[PDB]
Amino acid sequence: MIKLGIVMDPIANINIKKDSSFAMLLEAQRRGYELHYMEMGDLYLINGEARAHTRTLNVKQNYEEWFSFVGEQDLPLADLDVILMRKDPPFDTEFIYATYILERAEEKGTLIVNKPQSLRDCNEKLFTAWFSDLTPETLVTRNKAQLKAFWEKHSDIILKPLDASIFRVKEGDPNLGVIAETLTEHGTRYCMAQNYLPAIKDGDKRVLVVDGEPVPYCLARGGGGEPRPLTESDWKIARQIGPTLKEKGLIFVGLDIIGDRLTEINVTSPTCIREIEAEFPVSITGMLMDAIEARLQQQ
Repeated sequence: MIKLGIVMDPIANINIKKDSSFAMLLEAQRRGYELHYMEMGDLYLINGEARAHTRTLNVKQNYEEWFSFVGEQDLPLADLDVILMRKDPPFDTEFIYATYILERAEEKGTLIVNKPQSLRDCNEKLFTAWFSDLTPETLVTRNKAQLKAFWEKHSDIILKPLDASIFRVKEGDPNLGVIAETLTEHGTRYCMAQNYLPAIKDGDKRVLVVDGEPVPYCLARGGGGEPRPLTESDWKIARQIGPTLKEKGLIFVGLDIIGDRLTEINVTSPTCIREIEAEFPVSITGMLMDAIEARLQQQ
């Protein structure tokens, strides 16, 4: 049938209660796919060939034993029909080099759920530089003198590292200096600066997109988790980003919407699946897998 691999962080350590990857696995299993489990380190490249040491995976909703290995083989990634890259950030050289490996398989027919080139191209933070009109005032620099001006120009702003650890730098803030100095490491690393949107008060909204189609229910993070229907402005945004997602082969994405402003695009390991699923008649995992099987046919 379909032989789907997954590349992820130790299954031994996920929490099956909130883990979105695991939600996928349950769904593919239910559909009668054969599952192959890999880790960064199982990925190898021998003379131009992507190969891996996989384990055959059986997952089950069981807190005492959610997974089990039922086989193990070394093979060509090109044997798998689809591989889900579900590695948690940060985006390091290690992730980038892995995308080169996943990409050799792809050239030999495997489908990579998020396309490898696409993962290099779309920084989680910097992709938003291509969606100017939908995001907040954003500055990306190494110069303290620029952060400071930005701050003078906006009074209240968000400071963050490109690779949460967000600094809210308000009027009266005695520390911009040290922050700049800290985040850019004495001006040798780039850092992002952004004006603050008090709208996060109303919650930090996480919206999912499956092959360009926004899931109609989102997750707000404004004190606790609270799913809800997409606002008229959620459609609007997702609606505008969507086409680019589909064509860049970014088949499963998370959007971080703060108010009516797009703050970030999660292309690596977007989550929040189980949260919405509990509360609404929606199978996000089923959409995804629907999207996979169909891509699988076209190509």
